Amino acid sequence: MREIVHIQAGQCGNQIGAKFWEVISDEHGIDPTGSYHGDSDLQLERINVYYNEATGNKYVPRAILVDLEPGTMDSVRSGPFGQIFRPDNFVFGQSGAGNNWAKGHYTEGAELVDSVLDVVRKESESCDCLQGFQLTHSLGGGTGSGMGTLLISKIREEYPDRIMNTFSVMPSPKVSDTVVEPYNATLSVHQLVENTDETYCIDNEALYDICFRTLKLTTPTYGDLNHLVSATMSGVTTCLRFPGQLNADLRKLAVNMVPFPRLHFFMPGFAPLTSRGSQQYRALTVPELTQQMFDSKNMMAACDPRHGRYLTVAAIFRGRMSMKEVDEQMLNVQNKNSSYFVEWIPNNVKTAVCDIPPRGLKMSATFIGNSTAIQELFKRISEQFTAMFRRKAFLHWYTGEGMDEMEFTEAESNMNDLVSEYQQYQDATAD
Amino acid sequence: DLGKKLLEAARAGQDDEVRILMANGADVNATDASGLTPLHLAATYGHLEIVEVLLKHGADVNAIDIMGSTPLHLAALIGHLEIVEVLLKHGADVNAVDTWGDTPLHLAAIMGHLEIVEVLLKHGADVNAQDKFGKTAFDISIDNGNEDLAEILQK
Amino acid sequence: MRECISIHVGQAGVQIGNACWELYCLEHGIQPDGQMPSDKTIGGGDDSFNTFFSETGAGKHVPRAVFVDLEPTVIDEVRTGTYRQLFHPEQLITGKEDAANNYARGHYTIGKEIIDLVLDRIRKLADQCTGLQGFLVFHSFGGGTGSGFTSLLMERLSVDYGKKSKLEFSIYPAPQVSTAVVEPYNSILTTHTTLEHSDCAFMVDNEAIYDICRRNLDIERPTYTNLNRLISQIVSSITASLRFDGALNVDLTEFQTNLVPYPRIHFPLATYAPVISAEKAYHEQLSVAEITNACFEPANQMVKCDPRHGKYMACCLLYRGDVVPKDVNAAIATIKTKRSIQFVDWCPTGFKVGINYQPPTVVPGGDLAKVQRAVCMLSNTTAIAEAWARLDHKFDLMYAKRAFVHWYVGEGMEEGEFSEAREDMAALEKDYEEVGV
Ligand SMILES: Nc1nc2c(ncn2[C@@H]2O[C@H](COP(=O)(O)OP(=O)(O)OP(=O)(O)O)[C@@H](O)[C@H]2O)c(=O)[nH]1
Ligand SMILES: Nc1nc2c(ncn2[C@@H]2O[C@H](COP(=O)(O)OP(=O)(O)O)[C@@H](O)[C@H]2O)c(=O)[nH]1
Ligand SMILES: COc1ccc(CCc2nc3cc(OC)c(OC)c(OC)c3s2)cc1O
Ligand SMILES: [Ca+2]
Ligand SMILES: [Mg+2]
Repeated sequence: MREIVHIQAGQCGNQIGAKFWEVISDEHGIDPTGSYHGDSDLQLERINVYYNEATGNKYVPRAILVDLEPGTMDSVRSGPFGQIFRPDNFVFGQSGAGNNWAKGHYTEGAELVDSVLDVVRKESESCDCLQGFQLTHSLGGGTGSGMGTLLISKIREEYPDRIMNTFSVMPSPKVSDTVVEPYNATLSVHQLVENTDETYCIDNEALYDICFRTLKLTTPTYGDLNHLVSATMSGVTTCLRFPGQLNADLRKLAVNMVPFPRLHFFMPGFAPLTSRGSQQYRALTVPELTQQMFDSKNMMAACDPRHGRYLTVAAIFRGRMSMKEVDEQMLNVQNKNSSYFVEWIPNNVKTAVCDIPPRGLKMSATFIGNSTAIQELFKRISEQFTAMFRRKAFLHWYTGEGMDEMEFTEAESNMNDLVSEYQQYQDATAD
Repeated sequence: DLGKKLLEAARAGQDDEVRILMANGADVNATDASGLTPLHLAATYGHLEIVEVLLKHGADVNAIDIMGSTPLHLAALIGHLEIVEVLLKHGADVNAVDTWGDTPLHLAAIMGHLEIVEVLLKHGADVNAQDKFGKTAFDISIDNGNEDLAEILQK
Repeated sequence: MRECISIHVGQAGVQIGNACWELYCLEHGIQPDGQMPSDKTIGGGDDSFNTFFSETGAGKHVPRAVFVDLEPTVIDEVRTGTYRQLFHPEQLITGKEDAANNYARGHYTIGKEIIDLVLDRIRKLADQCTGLQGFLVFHSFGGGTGSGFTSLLMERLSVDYGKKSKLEFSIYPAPQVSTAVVEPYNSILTTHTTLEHSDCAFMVDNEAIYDICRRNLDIERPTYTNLNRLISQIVSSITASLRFDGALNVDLTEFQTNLVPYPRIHFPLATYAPVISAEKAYHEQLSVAEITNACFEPANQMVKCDPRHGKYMACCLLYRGDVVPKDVNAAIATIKTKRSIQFVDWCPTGFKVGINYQPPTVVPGGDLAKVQRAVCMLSNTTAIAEAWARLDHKFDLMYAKRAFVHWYVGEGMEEGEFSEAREDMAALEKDYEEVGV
């Protein structure tokens, strides 16, 4: 379990995907050219997890950029770390997907998926011990959702023994009022429920609410939202990229976090919540970090954990802090809120510490929860999907690409069963 | 039979074709299999020019299909504010109920069309209207945790 | 003499093994490179420590130990550590991917990748032995490798060495210092498939060790090194009779005779005393009677339970240091009267006593102050069933919902084995009831 192969598809997938590399690279001393320029020796121990070391002492990200629209690849290279990627790892088509899941999954995406698999095959053959695959995309678009789930399915067959990890951005009317996005999301969820081991649900609804109400940003921009995404992705991957006491991998995380195969959608949380050019006040204490990361306002999925029950939880504390102070504060939040943790899963809260803090913060806490309250995210998508599907609005866009209306019903039926499963274990008792 | 050609023209947004078809006696109130009229299709796909033309030549603004959907229903669902303005100006039933018990306010709130929610409210949208499941527009906002919508429904 | 081969499986078994062999060399005067200045025989001598150390041609004493792990990060530190030149390079075996805290991967999927190489290397050591007694296996209950692979290795060793003894040093999981939520599953699985292929198993509750470091050694947040260096002190007292001129428990066979009345109830409870903080280097020496009474104090037990809630089936007192036999007999005479230490009606109400007159050795850098006399009481009591009950309960809470079970079925395992493992445990708690508790 060493190498992780990163994949980013579509406009959203490549945007937050680029931000991810700009962040962890800054945290590992890698510059826009790939040369190590850090002052710590602990930032190269697990460096091979995400970077291929070139012979010239260079470090290149093990990432693959995909998109049916060439306009997104150009903007990536202009970005700071645009040249660090392998130019061969750019697989961009001509005609976009038009926000159509069917276009990305069955027609235009199908013509390009084979070319992307060849690049994925290359990256996997030159691996010492392939840990798994990591995908960043959005579920409301055409390329990331349509062609993204297609790649997931194809990679699941060719690499069935590896882990499938996704950073799926959920649509929301607060960011883009495109009534077809509930279609694309419900069809993608049906795929993610069957072909992935772990999915971090990054909800644009929660990202907007954080900036609008908490960060007091009246007109939130994609950069303001992705500022939260890059911080969440960095935290949830800190234990994969740094030594620490854990030496964690994608499989050990999945084994201890996913009690049931289909219930593998994680609710990420971060603290402190900041804005671009903010970092206000004087950090925060461990007790402040604990209460914030369990607060619904610090959640990246628009869900209230107090309306459900945690099945499993993983908290990472990054910074110089008393490991004893963390153990008690974590212990207090569990005995205090003992009702919000299932009794039939003993010791369902794991805590880790990494002295390397995130770059403009000294104390930080990232949270990963498998709570039954995530059903509210799927219910919101299901309500919007049903409202559009009942009126059969825009269905000719999908049927015209070969899709059948029975695939919509099968998609909605599957997502409703997922909500039912969460309610099962939210009201179950040891008895 | 210019009926099916007018329905297809309104759906595609071909204004010129709509003007010619109506000039050859095309039934402005034509309906397809499900009962949709040219005004239903023009409002569903945001063709403001075709919506007005139809409403100026005897289109039934409150026509319903087999499912009970009115033009304002579909416009409030897709989020076409301007078309919602015109429909209401020509006497659209702001509290029309379809086969699912949904009103235009239900659909606009479910799809997060906050501005359209305000327009429907200022035009007498029934906030106590329940659907087949007994949920009002406010119930939906409370169930989905949409604070912005909740604040609006409390005018 | 008669050799003993130590096997260390998983991160816990390997790091525990590191502490044990670090302490062994000190007790026997062996340097980190196998050099022993005060050895009469240069290329082979039937000495006491010879059972645990082989002798090369250049006077290098190599331990009869094997270190195995499905991932290399832990064993790689032994190869580059202080004892890099101590062990057989071919006896540090490692895979690429670990068991991912999954018993099924360690016993089926991943464990099969390296099971044959581990047995061949064991044969290399075995063929060097003139009279192999058996094996000392170290591992954890919760790890994916310590549970899955250990049971696989024990099953193989039973077929290839059907006449040899096999002793375990198993790490009992604890929430204070855990690593996975599926540890209860792995614990029941390995115990089920191992209960038959083992003669004597000494469990070490990480919580009990955790409490002793925080309470007797004054360590706020104990680390694995603190726990291990303390654990190695208990293991050293149990294996002392094998590495010296033992009169009690002279060979692995003697352990079952003195501690295991029945092949299935072979989980003796260990109690070590005294455990004094190295900062209190100037504490009054405790007499034989004082350290002997401490053994019957639950605070010094290696597994959290209550011996007063069950009957005794055997008791061995292993003293080390300045201990006069007259004082031991007197101390035992007082324990038989003062305390209500109740033995079963079918076992002699006596105490087996062994004395190693060598002072206890403490590792430099360790946290234990050097004492002039210590004792380790190996007692087979039905109170240990309490530890099995706590484990079975956590198992039942999860298996009732079939949580995490899909990870095991997908790694070449069947769900029926879960019910089988639990049925076997239920049959064990009852066996402890049929003897009194
Ligand atoms: N006493 C002690 N216990 C340990 C040590 N290291 C790990 N453990 C315990 O071992 C249990 C997990 O088993 P491990 O041995 O770490 O896992 P493994 O054998 O490497 O197998 P994998 O799951 O594949 O990693 C945890 O409950 C820990 O408490 C140690 O150094 N000393
Ligand atoms: N947070 C965030 N969301 C985005 C970004 N770009 C697109 N999205 C979301 O993704 C959805 C549109 O999908 P998109 O990725 O643009 O289509 P694609 O190019 O075919 O993959 C919308 O709901 C947007 O809210 C971005 O840069 N940041
Ligand atoms: C719920 O109970 C358990 C869950 C998991 C485990 C161990 C596995 C872990 N792997 C990771 C990986 C992480 O990031 C990549 C991460 O966030 C940074 C983690 O949280 C700190 C962890 S915890 C043990 C449990 O007892
Ligand atoms: Ca000798
Ligand atoms: Mg391990």
